[PDB]
Amino acid sequence: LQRARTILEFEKMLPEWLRSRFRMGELCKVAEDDFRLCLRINEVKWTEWKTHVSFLNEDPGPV
Amino acid sequence: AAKMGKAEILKYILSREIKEKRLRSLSRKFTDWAYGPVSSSLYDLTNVDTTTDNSVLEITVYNTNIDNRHEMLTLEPLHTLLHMKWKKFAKHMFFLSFCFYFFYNITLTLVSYYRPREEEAIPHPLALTHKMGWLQLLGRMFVLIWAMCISVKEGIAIFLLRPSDLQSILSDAWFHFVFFIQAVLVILSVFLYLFAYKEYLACLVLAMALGWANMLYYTRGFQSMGMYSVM
Amino acid sequence: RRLKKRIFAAVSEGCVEELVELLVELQELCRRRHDEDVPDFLMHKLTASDTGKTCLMKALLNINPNTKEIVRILLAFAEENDILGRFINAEYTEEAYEGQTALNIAIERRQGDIAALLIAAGADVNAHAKGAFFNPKYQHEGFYFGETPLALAACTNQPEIVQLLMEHEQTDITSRDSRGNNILHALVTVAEDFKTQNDFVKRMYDMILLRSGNWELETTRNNDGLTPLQLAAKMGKAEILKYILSREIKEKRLRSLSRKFTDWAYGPVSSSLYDLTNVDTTTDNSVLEITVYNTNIDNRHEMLTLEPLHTLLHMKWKKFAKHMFFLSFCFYFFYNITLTLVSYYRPREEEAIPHPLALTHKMGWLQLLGRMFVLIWAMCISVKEGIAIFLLRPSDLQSILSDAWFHFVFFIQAVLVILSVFLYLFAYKEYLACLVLAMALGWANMLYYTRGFQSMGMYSVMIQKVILHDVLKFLFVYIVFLLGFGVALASLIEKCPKDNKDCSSYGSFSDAVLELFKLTIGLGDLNIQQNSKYPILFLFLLITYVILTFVLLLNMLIALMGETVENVSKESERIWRLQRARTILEFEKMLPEWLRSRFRMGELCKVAEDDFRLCLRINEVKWTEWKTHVSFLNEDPGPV
Ligand SMILES: CCCCCCCC/C=C/CCCCCCCC(=O)O[C@@H](COC(=O)CCCCCCCCCCCCCCC)COP(=O)([O-])OCC[N+](C)(C)C
Ligand SMILES: CCCCCCCC/C=C/CCCCCCCC(=O)O[C@@H](COC(=O)CCCCCCCCCCCCCCC)COP(=O)([O-])OCC[N+](C)(C)C
Ligand SMILES: CCCCCCCC/C=C\CCCCCCCC(=O)O[C@@H](COC(=O)CCCCCCCCCCCCCCC)COP(=O)([O-])OCC[N+](C)(C)C
Ligand SMILES: CCCCCCCC/C=C\CCCCCCCC(=O)O[C@@H](COC(=O)CCCCCCCCCCCCCCC)COP(=O)([O-])OCC[N+](C)(C)C
Ligand SMILES: CCCCCCCC/C=C\CCCCCCCC(=O)O[C@@H](COC(=O)CCCCCCCCCCCCCCC)COP(=O)([O-])OCC[N+](C)(C)C
Ligand SMILES: CCCCCCCC/C=C\CCCCCCCC(=O)O[C@@H](COC(=O)CCCCCCCCCCCCCCC)COP(=O)([O-])OCC[N+](C)(C)C
Ligand SMILES: CCCCCCCC/C=C\CCCCCCCC(=O)O[C@@H](COC(=O)CCCCCCCCCCCCCCC)COP(=O)([O-])OCC[N+](C)(C)C
Ligand SMILES: CCCCCCCC/C=C\CCCCCCCC(=O)O[C@@H](COC(=O)CCCCCCCCCCCCCCC)COP(=O)([O-])OCC[N+](C)(C)C
Ligand SMILES: CCCCCCCC/C=C\CCCCCCCC(=O)O[C@@H](COC(=O)CCCCCCCCCCCCCCC)COP(=O)([O-])OCC[N+](C)(C)C
Ligand SMILES: CCCCCCCC/C=C\CCCCCCCC(=O)O[C@@H](COC(=O)CCCCCCCCCCCCCCC)COP(=O)([O-])OCC[N+](C)(C)C
Ligand SMILES: CCCCCCCC/C=C\CCCCCCCC(=O)O[C@@H](COC(=O)CCCCCCCCCCCCCCC)COP(=O)([O-])OCC[N+](C)(C)C
Ligand SMILES: NCCOB(c1ccccc1)c1ccccc1
Ligand SMILES: NCCOB(c1ccccc1)c1ccccc1
Ligand SMILES: NCCOB(c1ccccc1)c1ccccc1
Ligand SMILES: NCCOB(c1ccccc1)c1ccccc1
Repeated sequence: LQRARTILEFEKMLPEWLRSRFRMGELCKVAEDDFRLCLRINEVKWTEWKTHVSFLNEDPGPV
Repeated sequence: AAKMGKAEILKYILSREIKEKRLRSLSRKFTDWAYGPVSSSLYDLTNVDTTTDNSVLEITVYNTNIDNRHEMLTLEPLHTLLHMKWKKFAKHMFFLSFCFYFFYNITLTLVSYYRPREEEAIPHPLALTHKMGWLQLLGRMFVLIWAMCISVKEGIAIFLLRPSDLQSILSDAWFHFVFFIQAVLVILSVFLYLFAYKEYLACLVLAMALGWANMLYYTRGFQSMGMYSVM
Repeated sequence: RRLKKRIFAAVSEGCVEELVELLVELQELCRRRHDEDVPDFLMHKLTASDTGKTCLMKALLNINPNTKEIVRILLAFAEENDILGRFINAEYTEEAYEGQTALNIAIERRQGDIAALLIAAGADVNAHAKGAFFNPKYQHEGFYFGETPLALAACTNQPEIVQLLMEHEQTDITSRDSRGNNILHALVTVAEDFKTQNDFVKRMYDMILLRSGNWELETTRNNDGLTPLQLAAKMGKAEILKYILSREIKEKRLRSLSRKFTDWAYGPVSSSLYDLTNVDTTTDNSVLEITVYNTNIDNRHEMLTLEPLHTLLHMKWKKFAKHMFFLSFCFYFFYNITLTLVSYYRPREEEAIPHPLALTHKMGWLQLLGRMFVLIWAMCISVKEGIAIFLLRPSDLQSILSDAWFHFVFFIQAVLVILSVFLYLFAYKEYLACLVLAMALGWANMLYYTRGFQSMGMYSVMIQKVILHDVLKFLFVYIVFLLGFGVALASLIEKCPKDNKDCSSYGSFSDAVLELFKLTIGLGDLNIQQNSKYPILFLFLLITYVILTFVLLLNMLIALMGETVENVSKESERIWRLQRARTILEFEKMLPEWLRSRFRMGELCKVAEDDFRLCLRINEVKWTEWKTHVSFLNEDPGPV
C-alpha cells in the first residue's frame, strides 16, 4: 500500500500532455456502437475444457 | 464497493462476463479470442482507470477507513493497472527522486564539515559569496532551490490548497511532514544567520540529522528492503 | 460482389434454408463456360483472396446448433462439381496461419462427429500448420502443440479422436515438423505439473507409444539433437521424466518397450532392474548429465530424487567420489599451512627480507619439499582452472556464473601466488601485498570442503545466503542511522587542536563516525564524552544509538525467519545436494579412460529375445499390495 500510494502520487506530478502518452487501454468494439477502453490480459487454463462460442474475433492471435 | 470496502461485490462487478446473448453489453469482461487452453480477455476500464474525478483505483488506494485494501487491489484489473504504471514511469520517477535527494544529503555535509578554517569568525553554510569557484557555486545553488521546491510542494499538500489533513495524511502518509520539516529548517537557519541570531548552527544540525533519517522513504523500491523497513 | 458475401454470412449464424438457394444461384451461373474454368471459378467464390478462408472453415469457427447439417450440404456441393479434393484440403495463405486446414479447426472446437465426417470425405490427416501463431517466438504469442492433427487432439485432451486417427492408415505417426519434433517430443513440451493440468499428458504418452510398438519414436532426435527422454531432462518436466524412466509394461508382446523389469519376487520382497541406456554417464548426452548441469530450470531436486537418478548418484559417491573429495581436502589443507609457515615462521632481524617460495640452496630438505609442493600445486590449479573458465570449452555464458562460483576463487588464489613471485623477480614493491591476499583467500576457500557432510554443508549455505542477499538490507539502513547521528554528534565534539601535542584527528565529522563504529563493535571509550560541549546530551544520543542498533539486529532475525522457519532449512538442504551432485560428476571427468571402466555401474541382463541392457538392481519390500507374480525374468528367487 506504500507503493500503491507512491504510484498514484507520481501520476499527479505529470503534465497533461504526458499523462496521455502513458495511458493504458485500447478501443475494442465489444458490441454494436460500443467502443470501450479495454486492457488485455492473457490466460492459460488447462483444467476446464469447453468449446468456445463467446468471442469477439474468430481469428486467434495478436494481430 | 470501493468506498465501503466490499471486496466480494467489487470482485463480481469488475469481472462480470455474461455469456447469454442480448445481454452481452452488460458485461465488463470480454473474451477476444481463444484456442484450446490459451485465451485472451478484455477488462473494461470506464470508471476504473485514473482518468476521471472518482475512479475505483483512486478510491481503493486512498481509503483509510477500511482494513482490506490488500484484498481489493489483488483483483485482476486493479493489480495489472497498478503494475503497468510502475513499469512505464513510476519506477523511473522513483529512482530519479532518489538521485536528487541522495545528492542533497551529501552536499549538506560537504558545506558544513569539509571546510577546515582556523577561526575566521565561522561562516554559516549556504551563504552565497563571490571569489569561490564553480564547484561550490553549483553546490549551494542546488541545495537552496531543492529546499524550496520541497517546502512549496509540501506547502501545497499539508496546507490550504486541499489540506487533506483530517484523517487522510495522519493515518498512512506521515512522510509528508518529515520532508516538510527538513525543508523548512534549511531555509530557517539561513534566516536566523542574516538576522544575527545564535541559532543558525543549531537548526542546521537538526536539518542534516533529519535529512539522513528521511532516506528510509526510498526503501520501498525493493520488496526485501521495503519489508525490512516496515518491521 | 454481393453473391460472395451472402454465402460467407449464411454459414455464420446458422441460416440453413438461406444457404440452399445461394448454392443454387452459384450453380445456375455455371452454364456459361466449359470445364477448364468452372472448377477454377468455384474456388474464387467459395474462398477468400487475402487469407484463404473457405466456407467450410467459416462454419466450423462459428459453432452453432446447426453445425452438423451445414457441413453435409457444403461437401455434397463439392462432390457434384468434382472439386471435393481441393476444397477440404485447402490452407490459409496468411503468414500467421500457413498450413491450417478445416480438420485442424474441427478438432479444436471439440467436434468429434464432424471431424470423423471430414476424414471419410478425404481430409489430409498429416496437415502441417507452420504458421507464426502455431510456432511462437518466445512465450504466449500463440499455442505450440506439435503442428499435426494427431498432436492437437492429444495436447487438448481428446482421447476419442486420437484413437480415431491412429486407426486411419494415412496417418504418419513418425512425422517431423519444422522444429524436428514428433508426437512424443510435443507431449513433453506442453506438459506441466499435476496441480497445473492433470496427469492426462502421461496417459496420452502411454496410448500413442503402445500403438506404435517400436523403438523408433523415442530414438529420433529433433533439429536440436534430443530424444523425448532428453527433452524431459532439459526442460525440467519431472512427471513425464518419472514415467518414462520407470516404465513397466505388464502385457506381453510389448514387453520390450519397458525400462523397468522385475527379475524375481517372493511375497513382499521383489527385485527390480532399471534400464541405463542413455541415463548413465557413458555417452555424450545422458539424462544424469543434463539434469545436474541444467541452470535453466528450478526443479532439479525433484528430478534427481527419482529412483535410478538417486541411486546412480549415490553409488558414484560410495565408490570413488568420497575418496577423491577427501584426497582433495588433504592436499589443499597442507597447501594453506605451508603458505603460512614460509611467511610468518621465519624470525630474521632484517637481512633485506627474502620473499617466500624463492628456491635457494644450503637450506634443508624440510623447506625444499615444502616450497616445491606450493609451486607445483599453484600451477596445477591455474592450468586446470585455465582450461575451465577459458578457451578449452569456456562455458562461462550462464553456466559457471549461476551455480559454479568456486571456479573463479580457486583460480584467483592460484594466480596471486604465481604473480607475487613474478613481481619480486622484476624488483617491484608489490610482492608482499599480493602474497597476503593470496593467503587470506586461501583460508577463505576452505568453505568449499564443507559439502562433504550434511550438517556442515547446510550450515555453509545459510552463511552464503545471508552475506550475498541479506547483509545489504542491514548495512543500507545502518549507514543512514550512522550518518544520522554522525552529523549530530560532530557538532557536540570539541575540536582536537586544544593542545596539538597528541592531536592526529581527521576532522570533526570523522571523530563522530569512528566512535560509533567502536561503540557498536564493543571498543568504545569515554574520553570524548568527558571533553565535550554538552556531556549529558552527548551521552543520550549514544544511548539512543544502541537502542536503534538493537532494533536493527532484532529485525534481522525475524527477516531470516520469513513466513516459516522450516522453508529456510528446506532451501539450504535442496541446493546443498546440487552442490554435491555437481561435485560427483566433475570428479568423474578427472578419471582416465581405463579407470572409468572399472567403476562402471550396471550388468548385462537378458530382458527379452536378443536384448541385453546394462541394468542396475534395486530391491524393494512392499507389504501393502498383495498380487500373484507372473511378470518376472528368473523363476528362482535369490541373488544367484
Ligand atoms: C532527540 C531524539 C533522538 C532521535 C529519536 C529516534 C529517531 C529514530 C527514527 C527512525 C525512523 C523510523 C521510525 C520513526 C517513525 C516512522 C517513520 C515515519 O516518519 O513515518 C512514515 C515515513 O517513513 C519514512 O520512510 C520516511 C522518513 C523516515 C524517518 C522520519 C524521521 C523520524 C525521526 C523523527 C525525529 C528524529 C530527530 C530528527 C531531528 C529533528 C512512515 O510511512 P507512512 O507513509 O506514513 O506509512 C506507514 C503508516 N504508519 C506508520 C502509521 C503505519
Ligand atoms: C576487503 C573486504 C573484507 C572481506 C569481505 C567479507 C568476506 C567474507 C566471505 C565469506 C565467504 C561466504 C560468502 C562469500 C560469497 C559466497 C561463496 C562463493 O564465493 O561462491 C561459491 C564458492 O563456494 C565456496 O564455498 C568456496 C569459497 C568460499 C569463499 C570464497 C571467497 C569469497 C571472499 C570475497 C573476498 C574476500 C577478500 C579476500 C582477499 C582477496 C559458492 O558455491 P557455488 O558452487 O557457486 O553454489 C552456490 C551458488 N550461489 C551462491 C550463486 C547460490
Ligand atoms: C524529462 C526527461 C527525463 C529523462 C528520462 C527519465 C527516465 C530515466 C530515469 C532514471 C534513469 C534510468 C533508470 C532505469 C531503471 C532503474 C530504476 C530502478 O533501479 O528501480 C529501483 C527504484 O529506485 C530505487 O529504489 C532507488 C532507492 C534505493 C533503494 C534503497 C536504498 C535507499 C535506503 C538505504 C540508504 C542507502 C543509500 C546509501 C547511504 C545513504 C527499484 O525498483 P525495482 O526493484 O527494479 O522494481 C521491481 C519490483 N520488485 C521490487 C518487485 C522487484
Ligand atoms: C554513491 C555512494 C558514494 C557517494 C559519493 C561519496 C560522497 C563524497 C565523496 C568524497 C568525500 C569528500 C571528497 C571530495 C568531495 C567532492 C568534491 C568537493 O570537494 O566538494 C565540494 C563541493 O561539493 C559540492 O557542492 C557538490 C558535490 C561534489 C560531488 C561529490 C558527491 C557526488 C555523489 C553523486 C550523488 C548523486 C546520486 C548518484 C546515484 C546513486 C565541497 O566544497 P569545498 O569544501 O570548498 O571543497 C574544496 C575542494 N575543491 C576545490 C576541489 C572542490
Ligand atoms: C596430476 C595432476 C594433479 C591432479 C590430481 C589428480 C590426478 C588424477 C585424477 C583423479 C585420480 C584420483 C586418485 C585415483 C582415484 C581415487 C578414488 C579411489 O577410489 O581410489 C581407488 C584407486 O583406484 C584403484 O583402483 C587403485 C589401483 C592402483 C594401481 C595402479 C597400477 C596401474 C596404474 C598406473 C598408475 C599411473 C597412471 C598411468 C601412468 C602410466 C581405490 O579404490 P577404493 O574405493 O579405495 O577401493 C578400496 C576399498 N576396499 C579395500 C575396501 C575394497
Ligand atoms: C591413485 C591411488 C590413490 C590411493 C588410494 C585412494 C583412496 C584413498 C582416499 C582417501 C583415504 C581414505 C578415505 C576413506 C573414507 C574417509 C573420507 C570421509 O570421511 O569422507 C568425508 C569427505 O572428506 C571431507 O569432507 C573432508 C573435509 C571435512 C569437512 C569439514 C572441514 C572443512 C571446512 C572446515 C575447516 C576446518 C578444518 C581445519 C581448519 C582449516 C565426508 O564424507 P561422508 O560424510 O562420510 O559421506 C557420507 C554422506 N553423509 C553426509 C550423508 C553422512
Ligand atoms: C590437523 C590440524 C593441525 C595441522 C598441523 C598444525 C599446523 C602447524 C604445526 C605446528 C606449528 C609450527 C611448528 C613447526 C611446524 C612443523 C615443521 C616446520 O618447521 O615447518 C617448516 C617447513 O614446513 C613445510 O614446508 C612442511 C610442513 C611441516 C608439517 C606441519 C604441518 C603438517 C600438517 C599435515 C596436514 C595435511 C592433511 C592432514 C589431514 C587433516 C617451516 O620452515 P622453517 O621456517 O625453516 O622452520 C625450520 C624448522 N625446521 C628446520 C625444524 C624445519
Ligand atoms: C544506486 C542504486 C540503488 C543502490 C541502493 C540499493 C541497492 C540494492 C540493495 C539491496 C536490494 C536487493 C536488490 C537486488 C535486485 C532486486 C530484486 C530483489 O527483490 O532483491 C532480492 C534479490 O537479492 C539480491 O540480489 C541481493 C543484492 C546483492 C547481490 C550480491 C551483492 C554482493 C553482496 C555484498 C554484501 C556485503 C559484504 C558482506 C560483509 C561486509 C533480495 O531479496 P532477499 O534479501 O534475498 O530476501 C529474501 C528473504 N526472504 C525469502 C525470507 C523473504
Ligand atoms: C534516525 C537518524 C538519526 C535521527 C536524528 C539524530 C538525533 C537528533 C538529536 C539531536 C540533534 C542535535 C542536537 C544539538 C544540535 C546543536 C549542537 C550545537 O552545535 O551546540 C552549539 C549551539 O548551541 C545551541 O544553540 C543549541 C545547543 C543544544 C540544544 C539542545 C536541543 C536539542 C535536543 C534534541 C531535541 C530535538 C527534538 C528532536 C525530535 C525528536 C553550542 O556551541 P557554542 O559555541 O557553545 O554556542 C555558540 C552558538 N553558536 C555556535 C551558533 C554561535
Ligand atoms: C561508499 C562510502 C565509502 C566511499 C565514499 C566516502 C564518503 C566520505 C566519507 C568519509 C570521508 C572520507 C574521505 C573524505 C576526505 C578524507 C578524510 C576526511 O574526512 O578528513 C577531511 C576533513 O574532515 C572532515 O570533517 C570532512 C568529512 C565531512 C564530509 C565527508 C562526508 C561526505 C558525505 C557522507 C558520505 C556520503 C556517501 C556514503 C554512502 C554509503 C580532511 O582530510 P584529512 O583528514 O586531512 O586526510 C587527508 C585525506 N587523504 C589521506 C585521503 C588524502
Ligand atoms: C531512550 C532514553 C534515552 C534518553 C532520551 C533519548 C533522546 C535524547 C535527546 C534528548 C534528551 C534530553 C537532553 C537533556 C540534556 C541534559 C540537561 C540537564 O539535565 O542538565 C544538566 C545535567 O544535570 C544532570 O546531571 C541530570 C542527570 C542526567 C540523567 C538523568 C537521570 C535519569 C533518571 C530518571 C529516569 C528517566 C531516564 C530518561 C527517560 C527515558 C546539564 O547537562 P548539560 O547540558 O549536558 O551540561 C552543559 C552545561 N550547560 C548547559 C550550562 C552549558
Ligand atoms: N501478489 C502481490 C500483488 O501486489 B500488488 C502490487 C501491484 C502493483 C505494483 C506493486 C504491487 C498489491 C497488492 C495489494 C495492495 C497493493 C498492491
Ligand atoms: N522536490 C520537488 C518534487 O520532489 B519529489 C519528492 C518529494 C518528496 C517525496 C518524494 C518525492 C520528486 C518526485 C519525483 C521526481 C523527482 C522528485
Ligand atoms: N532424499 C535425499 C536424496 O538426496 B540426493 C543425493 C543423491 C546422491 C548423493 C547425495 C544426495 C539428491 C536429491 C536431490 C538432488 C540431488 C541429490
Ligand atoms: N589441483 C588440481 C586438481 O585439483 B582438485 C580440485 C581443485 C579445486 C577444487 C576442487 C578440487 C582435486 C580433485 C580431486 C583430487 C585432488 C585434487
